[PDB]
Amino acid sequence: VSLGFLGAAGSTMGAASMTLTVQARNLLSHWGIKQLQARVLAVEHYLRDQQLLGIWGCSGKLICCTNVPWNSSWSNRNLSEIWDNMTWLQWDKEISNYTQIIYGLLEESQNQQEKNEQDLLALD
Amino acid sequence: VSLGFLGAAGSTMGAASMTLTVQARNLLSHWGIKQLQARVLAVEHYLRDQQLLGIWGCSGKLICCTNVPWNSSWSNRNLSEIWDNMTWLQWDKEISNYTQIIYGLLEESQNQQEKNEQDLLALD
Amino acid sequence: VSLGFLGAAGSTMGAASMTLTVQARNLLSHWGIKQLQARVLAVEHYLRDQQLLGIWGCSGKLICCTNVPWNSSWSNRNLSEIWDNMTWLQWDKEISNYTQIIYGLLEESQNQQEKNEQDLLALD
Amino acid sequence: AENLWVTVYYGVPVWKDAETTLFCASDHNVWATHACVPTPQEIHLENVTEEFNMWKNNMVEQMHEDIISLWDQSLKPCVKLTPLCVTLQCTNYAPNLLSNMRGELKQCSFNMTTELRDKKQKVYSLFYRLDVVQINSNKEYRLINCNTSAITQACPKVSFEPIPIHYCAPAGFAILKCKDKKFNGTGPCPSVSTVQCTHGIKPVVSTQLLLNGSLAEEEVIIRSENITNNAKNILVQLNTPVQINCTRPNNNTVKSIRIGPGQAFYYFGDIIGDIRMAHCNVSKATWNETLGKVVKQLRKHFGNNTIIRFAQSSGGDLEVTTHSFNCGGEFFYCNTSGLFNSTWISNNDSIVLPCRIKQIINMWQRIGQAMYAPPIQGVIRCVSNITGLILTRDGGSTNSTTETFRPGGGDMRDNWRSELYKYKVVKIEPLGVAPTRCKRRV
Amino acid sequence: IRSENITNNAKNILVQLNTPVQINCTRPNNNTVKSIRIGPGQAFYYFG
Amino acid sequence: PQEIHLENVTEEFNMWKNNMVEQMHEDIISLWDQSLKPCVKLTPLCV
Ligand SMILES: *[C@@H]1O[C@H](CO)[C@@H](O[C@@H]2O[C@H](CO)[C@@H](O[C@@H]3O[C@H](CO)[C@@H](O)[C@H](O[C@H]4O[C@H](CO)[C@@H](O)[C@H](O)[C@@H]4O)[C@@H]3O)[C@H](O)[C@H]2NC(C)=O)[C@H](O)[C@H]1NC(C)=O
Ligand SMILES: *[C@@H]1O[C@H](CO)[C@@H](O[C@@H]2O[C@H](CO)[C@@H](O[C@@H]3O[C@H](CO)[C@@H](O)[C@H](O)[C@@H]3O)[C@H](O)[C@H]2NC(C)=O)[C@H](O)[C@H]1NC(C)=O
Ligand SMILES: *[C@@H]1O[C@H](CO)[C@@H](O[C@@H]2O[C@H](CO)[C@@H](O[C@@H]3O[C@H](CO)[C@@H](O)[C@H](O)[C@@H]3O)[C@H](O)[C@H]2NC(C)=O)[C@H](O)[C@H]1NC(C)=O
Ligand SMILES: *[C@@H]1O[C@H](CO)[C@@H](O[C@@H]2O[C@H](CO)[C@@H](O[C@@H]3O[C@H](CO)[C@@H](O)[C@H](O)[C@@H]3O)[C@H](O)[C@H]2NC(C)=O)[C@H](O)[C@H]1NC(C)=O
Ligand SMILES: *[C@@H]1O[C@H](CO)[C@@H](O[C@@H]2O[C@H](CO)[C@@H](O)[C@H](O)[C@H]2NC(C)=O)[C@H](O)[C@H]1NC(C)=O
Ligand SMILES: *[C@@H]1O[C@H](CO)[C@@H](O[C@@H]2O[C@H](CO)[C@@H](O)[C@H](O)[C@H]2NC(C)=O)[C@H](O)[C@H]1NC(C)=O
Ligand SMILES: *[C@@H]1O[C@H](CO)[C@@H](O[C@@H]2O[C@H](CO)[C@@H](O)[C@H](O)[C@H]2NC(C)=O)[C@H](O)[C@H]1NC(C)=O
Ligand SMILES: *[C@@H]1O[C@H](CO)[C@@H](O[C@@H]2O[C@H](CO)[C@@H](O)[C@H](O)[C@H]2NC(C)=O)[C@H](O)[C@H]1NC(C)=O
Ligand SMILES: *[C@@H]1O[C@H](CO)[C@@H](O[C@@H]2O[C@H](CO)[C@@H](O)[C@H](O)[C@H]2NC(C)=O)[C@H](O)[C@H]1NC(C)=O
Ligand SMILES: *[C@@H]1O[C@H](CO)[C@@H](O[C@@H]2O[C@H](CO)[C@@H](O)[C@H](O)[C@H]2NC(C)=O)[C@H](O)[C@H]1NC(C)=O
Ligand SMILES: *[C@@H]1O[C@H](CO)[C@@H](O[C@@H]2O[C@H](CO)[C@@H](O)[C@H](O)[C@H]2NC(C)=O)[C@H](O)[C@H]1NC(C)=O
Ligand SMILES: *[C@@H]1O[C@H](CO)[C@@H](O[C@@H]2O[C@H](CO)[C@@H](O)[C@H](O)[C@H]2NC(C)=O)[C@H](O)[C@H]1NC(C)=O
Ligand SMILES: *[C@@H]1O[C@H](CO)[C@@H](O)[C@H](O)[C@H]1NC(C)=O
Ligand SMILES: *[C@@H]1O[C@H](CO)[C@@H](O)[C@H](O)[C@H]1NC(C)=O
Ligand SMILES: *[C@@H]1O[C@H](CO)[C@@H](O)[C@H](O)[C@H]1NC(C)=O
Ligand SMILES: *[C@@H]1O[C@H](CO)[C@@H](O)[C@H](O)[C@H]1NC(C)=O
Ligand SMILES: *[C@@H]1O[C@H](CO)[C@@H](O)[C@H](O)[C@H]1NC(C)=O
Ligand SMILES: *[C@@H]1O[C@H](CO)[C@@H](O)[C@H](O)[C@H]1NC(C)=O
Ligand SMILES: *[C@@H]1O[C@H](CO)[C@@H](O)[C@H](O)[C@H]1NC(C)=O
Ligand SMILES: *[C@@H]1O[C@H](CO)[C@@H](O)[C@H](O)[C@H]1NC(C)=O
Ligand SMILES: *[C@@H]1O[C@H](CO)[C@@H](O)[C@H](O)[C@H]1NC(C)=O
Ligand SMILES: *[C@@H]1O[C@H](CO)[C@@H](O)[C@H](O)[C@H]1NC(C)=O
Ligand SMILES: *[C@@H]1O[C@H](CO)[C@@H](O)[C@H](O)[C@H]1NC(C)=O
Ligand SMILES: *[C@@H]1O[C@H](CO)[C@@H](O)[C@H](O)[C@H]1NC(C)=O
Ligand SMILES: *[C@@H]1O[C@H](CO)[C@@H](O)[C@H](O)[C@H]1NC(C)=O
Ligand SMILES: *[C@@H]1O[C@H](CO)[C@@H](O)[C@H](O)[C@H]1NC(C)=O
Ligand SMILES: *[C@@H]1O[C@H](CO)[C@@H](O)[C@H](O)[C@H]1NC(C)=O
Ligand SMILES: *[C@@H]1O[C@H](CO)[C@@H](O)[C@H](O)[C@H]1NC(C)=O
Repeated sequence: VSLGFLGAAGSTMGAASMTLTVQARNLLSHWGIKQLQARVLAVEHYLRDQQLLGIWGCSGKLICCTNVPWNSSWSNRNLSEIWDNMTWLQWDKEISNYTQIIYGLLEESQNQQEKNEQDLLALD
Repeated sequence: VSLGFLGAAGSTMGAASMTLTVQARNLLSHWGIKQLQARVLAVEHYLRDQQLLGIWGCSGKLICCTNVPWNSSWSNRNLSEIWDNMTWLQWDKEISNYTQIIYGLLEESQNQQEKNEQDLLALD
Repeated sequence: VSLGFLGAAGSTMGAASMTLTVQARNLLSHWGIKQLQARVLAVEHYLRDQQLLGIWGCSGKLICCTNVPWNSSWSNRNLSEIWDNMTWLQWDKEISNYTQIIYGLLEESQNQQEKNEQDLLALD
Repeated sequence: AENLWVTVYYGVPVWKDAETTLFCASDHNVWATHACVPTPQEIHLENVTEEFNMWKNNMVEQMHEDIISLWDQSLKPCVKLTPLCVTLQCTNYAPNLLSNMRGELKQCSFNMTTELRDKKQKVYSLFYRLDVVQINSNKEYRLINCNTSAITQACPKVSFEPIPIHYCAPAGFAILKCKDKKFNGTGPCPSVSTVQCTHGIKPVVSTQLLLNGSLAEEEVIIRSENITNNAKNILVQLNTPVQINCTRPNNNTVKSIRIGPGQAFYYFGDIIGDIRMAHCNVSKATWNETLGKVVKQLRKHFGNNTIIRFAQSSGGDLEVTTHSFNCGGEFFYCNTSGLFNSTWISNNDSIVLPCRIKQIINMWQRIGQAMYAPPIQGVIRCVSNITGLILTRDGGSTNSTTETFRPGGGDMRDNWRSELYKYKVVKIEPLGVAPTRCKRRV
Repeated sequence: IRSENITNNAKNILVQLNTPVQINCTRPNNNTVKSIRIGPGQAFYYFG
Repeated sequence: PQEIHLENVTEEFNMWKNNMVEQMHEDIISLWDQSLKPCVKLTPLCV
């Protein structure tokens, strides 16, 4: 069932992959100063990486899989225990020192090359 | 013609359905405190349901026809006078209660189910 | 190579058309008043025309080419020296007047009409 | 197909000039860096020209006025110091000291309210002869500006040292800077570049010389506005610095008396040691070398054959007539004579300069506010790095009659215009459209 | 006319004209001022 | 309300190193002396 906000955080990834809008809907939901300080803080911390995934070619949806392979030198783990034994709290750790090359070759190699192929093939 | 902001608000729905950008364009267009107070509420009162629109599967457009049927127990009205006699100021009233179950089964039966048919067809 | 922020601004348009994310990524990247004044300033000076590119039918991408012809009375210049000799700093000048009729005619002729045809044809 | 079609672009690198505010950023309590944002990524630009225009820059203004507002933000929550104006019974202190130190340092005497309201108290102090004026035995005295302003003291634990500061623009705006070695006010710079936030500036208050300041490149230059017009002033900048030392030679204890409810005062106590005066040594030969360099430079702007003369200050009040600057929590006023003494034609020792000091200042040219400054226990040393100066000219006659120069100044705004000439901030615009061969797509 | 409550006699009455009428007045006397300092740095004016 | 219970998860707390203790400790200072300021200045009670 729909547990709540950060609900299935301890469980495995596959059950966590089932329901995700519970994180989405709560994400925006003399002493005036820190009220006005906090609201601008929250809205910029939201849409900083809202535009930074808006550049990632699937601004609308929540899950997209685009035209880029995987470096096996990052990890050599077979698909099963990725999705059956390890949970998300572990998963970010081993790609902590690498996340920059993810964000690097993710964006500069894809949304140009496919749109170069737009501008030159589909618009020829 | 383009009458103006809230222009055709008294007219019927079909004429109101013709022109709609005039509501879009005007929507963002010691005493410093309340100018800075006005602007932050203006921008995030806008994009609270802009992001709630974004989760509704058609973040780009203004009208999208998605994969969800209709509980006829909400209203049993023949299609003509839906679009010919009743205007929008009347229309919100009789669905003022189901508005939560509207928003409930809106995309938590669609961007959960078209989610899943991505997930297991298009992601497949 | 990726030179930097406003990098290839002096070069020709074709080289400038190659790399564009370096402008996108750096667009969001008693004396508290002008801190909080600057931040609200910058965020909606960003997404005023983020939303008015959103009404232009290609909210996701950065280059889209839609269903709208070109009037030769704006300029009669052949394709070559458009993309080979003149740079962007010159290019805005000679359409510094017609900019409103660009922004006028652009999607009032499109983002209804294409989806008028969507609402009446492919949802029929 | 041969009809073309328009497309959009996003992020086209063009700018237009505008003006918004900026913000400060840097890296016990001083005026400036109580709470700001801690901190490169310089990006070189090329194949592009731009025409600068200093003296129409705007950032000079808002920085000039928020340091006003910073300065009198700082002093306010310390003690309102009103009842310091009763008559003064007073005399010259310590005669039969027949040196140059004779008119200096009168000793005075007065009444003061006690901690509790009705009682009275008598306490005694020293002052300088520029501090306090008689109104028409002893004479009766009141200090120079009890009228037309109030007075309050700087609460003693805070400091007066100038921290370096960076200025920085918000997003959607851009810092462009000319990287030419030689630059003369305005011009097309064929090598400009962009930064996010400016480099460091130490904003110290100075009159008639620039101190611990930024240097220039190998050739000394001048800057003006009106150059043959003579109304306004003239700035110069050297390439290599010369140095300076001075000091106050006294050990000079302090004492503390409460005034009313919960307040504290400090007055200048009494003098242990001998009596001397403040003087300031400079190197003679290096000074002649650099000034001969700067006049050999500026002969380009007045004809290769003319005679030029250096003269002293004209007059007016003390605030314009001499080089004045703080050091470590006091205020200086020297004579500034023996360095504008020369004339010039076509074909180990040092220099003393006398220097008096004042106790309360009224700067900013804004009558209405006046600070009291507590004297400092202990001896003072003060070294500096000497750079540039300011200059003005007089009227005259036809253009052969031996033009003459004098150090002038006075105005506070030009004191920064010497070190942010190389900056211009601008607003980008990322949206543009263009026709192209996109066969228009549904 | 404009009231809130007209049968209620508690509150006040507003009306509005349709044409303006005009009004002149003045003070007919030539007058002097003098300036006396109070204490530290202040200025006062009284009727001369 | 809307409290949400969690499950299958551990965490190590650290009291005495919290930061909000400070935040509220100093804004209660500033609230207290904000409150008393615009009422009566009471000086001449010392004879
Ligand atoms: C121009 O350039 C000079 C370069 O010297 C520059 O800096 C000065 O540097 C000296 C060297 O540190 C500072 O002098 C002293 O340092 C000793 C270290 O032992 C301290 O004893 C001094 O003050 C301490 O003691 C006080 C007594 O209780 C304390 O209240 C105080 O907080 C200190 O702990 C003192 O720091 C000197 O301070 C600076 N500044 C000056 C003005 O000399 C100088 O700042 C540059 N700018 C100007 C405008 O001169
Ligand atoms: C500070 O205030 C105190 C409190 O009043 C002063 O003490 C008293 O001051 C008055 C006038 O200053 C003195 O009065 C004069 O004394 C001579 C003595 O013969 C007399 O001839 C005068 O006509 C007048 O009375 C008075 O002696 C003195 N002491 C007392 C106990 O009353 C004090 O002088 C003030 N300090 C100053 C003004 O520097
Ligand atoms: C407040 O009091 C101060 C000090 O008593 C006044 O400042 C002084 O004002 C007098 C006005 O007579 C000026 O005196 C002049 O001095 C010059 C010196 O060159 C002399 O040539 C003149 O004959 C005249 O005496 C003087 O400029 C000024 N300063 C000093 C040190 O005397 C001030 O005017 C008073 N009023 C206000 C409103 O501040
Ligand atoms: C005018 O203002 C007040 C309230 O804003 C109302 O005025 C008077 O209200 C009293 C109290 O109800 C009425 O008097 C009596 O009321 C009792 C209620 O039990 C009733 O039994 C009596 O028959 C009598 O009516 C009174 O009518 C009323 N008006 C007066 C004195 O002029 C009133 O509601 C307001 N008027 C409006 C809204 O038109
Ligand atoms: C600055 O301008 C020069 C000349 O305009 C550029 O020169 C390049 O020259 C080579 C030589 O064959 C050409 O292949 C390139 O197409 C030229 N580039 C451009 C943009 O015209 C030089 O590259 C320019 N600098 C930069 C960074 O583009
Ligand atoms: C392309 O250029 C102009 C821009 O509107 C149009 O020329 C107009 O034509 C009408 C028809 O007679 C005239 O009344 C106007 O005076 C003309 N000028 C302007 C500035 O409007 C021309 O029709 C446009 N072509 C298309 C296909 O839109
Ligand atoms: C600032 O220095 C520059 C150095 O290039 C001067 O630029 C040129 O100087 C020559 C000298 O004969 C003039 O003939 C040119 O007209 C100048 N260039 C341009 C584009 O005008 C410039 O004259 C100097 N300016 C000042 C005010 O000293
Ligand atoms: C700089 O000084 C000149 C000196 O007169 C000012 O005045 C005009 O000067 C010219 C010399 O070219 C004369 O021929 C004109 O006749 C003067 N004015 C008139 C009314 O004819 C000039 O105004 C000054 N100001 C600046 C900043 O240049
Ligand atoms: C500045 O110059 C004066 C004058 O030469 C120097 O004063 C000398 O200081 C020493 C040290 O106490 C004495 O022994 C001498 O008698 C002083 N006078 C002379 C004439 O030498 C002073 O040292 C110099 N430097 C500073 C920083 O003041
Ligand atoms: C300046 O005056 C102070 C105050 O007397 C002197 O400091 C004293 O020095 C003696 C010598 O050792 C000590 O016994 C005292 O305890 C010191 N007093 C204090 C309050 O610390 C000082 O020597 C004088 N000279 C200089 C150059 O500072
Ligand atoms: C600073 O020193 C100069 C030089 O002594 C002083 O100027 C002298 O002032 C007196 C009195 O007016 C004149 O008689 C002298 O002719 C002036 N020059 C000489 C050679 O003494 C000046 O007064 C002193 N104070 C300042 C800073 O002006
Ligand atoms: C009010 O009184 C003033 C003060 O006398 C009058 O002003 C004077 O008028 C005479 C007549 O020409 C002048 O010579 C004086 O110089 C004026 N004095 C001042 C201070 O201005 C004034 O005329 C009177 N009447 C009014 C204002 O109606
Ligand atoms: C918690 O872990 C246990 C251990 O097997 C498991 O049976 C249970 O389903 C888990 N609960 C959730 C909500 O994941
Ligand atoms: C994976 O990353 C390493 C890092 O240097 C690189 O050497 C290797 O070639 C990458 N793998 C592939 C298939 O490119
Ligand atoms: C998958 O990983 C487990 C982990 O030990 C391993 O035993 C198994 O052989 C792996 N499967 C394949 C096909 O390599
Ligand atoms: C991984 O990130 C940490 C954070 O301290 C950094 O110190 C470390 O160098 C990076 N580790 C490696 C080995 O890359
Ligand atoms: C207003 O109502 C009349 C009644 O028929 C109709 O003719 C008219 O079109 C309406 N106005 C608008 C703007 O629809
Ligand atoms: C329509 O909604 C009502 C709400 O109470 C529900 O009882 C009914 O079963 C629904 N009808 C269908 C067909 O789901
Ligand atoms: C359509 O609705 C109107 C509204 O009263 C009604 O008169 C008409 O009979 C309805 N048509 C059908 C087919 O039920
Ligand atoms: C519908 O919404 C209104 C809003 O007040 C609420 O009072 C009502 O109970 C809801 N349901 C019904 C029966 O109207
Ligand atoms: C394209 O423009 C250039 C500009 O002068 C011209 O020389 C050339 O003839 C043009 N080409 C055509 C096909 O019109
Ligand atoms: C183009 O814009 C400018 C801005 O002043 C305007 O003055 C001019 O009229 C417009 N140019 C023309 C003549 O269309
Ligand atoms: C100035 O004072 C410093 C103090 O350390 C001394 O070293 C230097 O020799 C003095 N003179 C000059 C000309 O710098
Ligand atoms: C000026 O400097 C020169 C050295 O180039 C020297 O001959 C002359 O004596 C100097 N004059 C003064 C006053 O220092
Ligand atoms: C003026 O003197 C400078 C000094 O080197 C020289 O370079 C220049 O040629 C001279 N110009 C004239 C016009 O005399
Ligand atoms: C210039 O220096 C000489 C040498 O002491 C002196 O006689 C003369 O008075 C000085 N000039 C001035 C204005 O002090
Ligand atoms: C003064 O000039 C010297 C020359 O080395 C330079 O090193 C120093 O940074 C400048 N500043 C200070 C305070 O010495
Ligand atoms: C008021 O006085 C003025 C003086 O200009 C006169 O013209 C006018 O008739 C008077 N009456 C009014 C305005 O009712």
